[PDB]
Amino acid sequence: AERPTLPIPDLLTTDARNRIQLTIGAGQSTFGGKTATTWGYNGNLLGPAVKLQRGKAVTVDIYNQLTEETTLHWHGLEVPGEVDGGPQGIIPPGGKRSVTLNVDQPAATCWFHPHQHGKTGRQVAMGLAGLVVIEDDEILKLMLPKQWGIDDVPVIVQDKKFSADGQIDYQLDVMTAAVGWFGDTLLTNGAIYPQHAAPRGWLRLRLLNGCNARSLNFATSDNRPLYVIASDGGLLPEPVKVSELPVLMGERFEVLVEVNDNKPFDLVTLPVSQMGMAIAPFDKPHPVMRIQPIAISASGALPDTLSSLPALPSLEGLTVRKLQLSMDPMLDMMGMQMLMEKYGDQAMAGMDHHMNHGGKFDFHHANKINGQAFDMNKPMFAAAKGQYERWVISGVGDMMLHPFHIHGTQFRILSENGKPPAAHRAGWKDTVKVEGNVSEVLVKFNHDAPKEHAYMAHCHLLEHADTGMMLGFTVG
Ligand SMILES: [Cu+2]
Ligand SMILES: [Cu+2]
Ligand SMILES: [Cu+2]
Ligand SMILES: [Cu+2]
Ligand SMILES: [O-]
Repeated sequence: AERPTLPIPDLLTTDARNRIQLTIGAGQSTFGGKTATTWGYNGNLLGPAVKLQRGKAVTVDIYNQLTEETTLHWHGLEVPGEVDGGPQGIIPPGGKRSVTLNVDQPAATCWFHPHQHGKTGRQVAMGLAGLVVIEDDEILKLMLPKQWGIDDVPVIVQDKKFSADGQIDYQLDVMTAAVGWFGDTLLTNGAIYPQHAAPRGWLRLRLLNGCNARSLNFATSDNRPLYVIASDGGLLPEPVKVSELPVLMGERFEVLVEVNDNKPFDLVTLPVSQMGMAIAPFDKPHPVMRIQPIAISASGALPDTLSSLPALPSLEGLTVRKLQLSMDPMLDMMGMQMLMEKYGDQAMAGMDHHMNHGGKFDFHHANKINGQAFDMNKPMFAAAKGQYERWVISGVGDMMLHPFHIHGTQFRILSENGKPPAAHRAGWKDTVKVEGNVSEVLVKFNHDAPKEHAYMAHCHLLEHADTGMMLGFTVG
């Protein structure tokens, strides 16, 4: 059998009333010939790409046709807390919520997904994620590849595992609370190892790591380079040529790759040094999708310059906030034990050389920031509006991977886990690596968030956030 074609999310724009309609619902999908109940936006699985324009307002009508509560968060969008869709943004089952997004940030690929309190991992694992394509005047002048689904394609990469009956096998338990939910099956826009037919010249890939817990590292099967043009929050100042591209959970990068006649190649993910993530088939390079060259010329350019990246300011005088991430030692030890018992030494490949005691020892609140498991009723602090702050985020005390994400902003990384950031990570980011060390970011919030609709800051290893590694904060 031939490989399925890469599914392409519909690129959705507003109607005459200026509205975009999103319906959240359950249906069936097929994986390896076996049906599974899945959830999607405007469909059975995953979701559309919502197209937004800087300086224009759109209204999104969100219909929850699930039988449980959910929320819809716009990861990477700089919007007020009231429309941010964090855990306080509840949409009742069978209900509708509408939000107006006043887009005011540069062109970027953002995304959206649920933020249901303590259930975000499950709801994403079930299928809910969509994309946001923000454009502005600046990006269109660059004449990058721009034909959606032809030479400009989104690539949402996710793992799942399935039970013998074919259903998605999700659990939030002591093991996954420590190391995350991960699986053995890799999906690319929902499909297993699809092919994408691309014209000769430049191919633009908008890469999203949509895994709950698995970090990825993209490369090509024949070692042709990737030219990074954009990060979470938009364009880099100029392209950055890489041979491999690590992507943390929830991160986006846009890359250009050359397509030449008669030479198909795969986009692959390389084994990572993260606990549990190098179990077969992920102990070796793993194909993500096959690029099939078409002998028709592609019109897109890779310009020498993309955008202007403003200078980092002086750091003296700016508020410094400490965010200490932590995991309960016993539940970290127990989750790791369970992982080692199940998979053996392979669960640490590539790394460096039973009774009820009550609610105090519950793994559901074992993960914390500044000694507190997330309390939705108590924002931990009030950040300044329109002022640069230096946020210092520490994972000293455990060796788990914490891609730390801050709502309401695109920031600049000053130190990523104890080193200056790589060039392609030095632009606009909404995620920073924290793993047994300390990161520092320079952040500014341009919009208000009240106690009732607070911004979140949390680990994007979703099972950590669901078991307490999140805080709320207000702005204004
Ligand atoms: Cu997110
Ligand atoms: Cu977010
Ligand atoms: Cu974490
Ligand atoms: Cu979030
Ligand atoms: O998030």
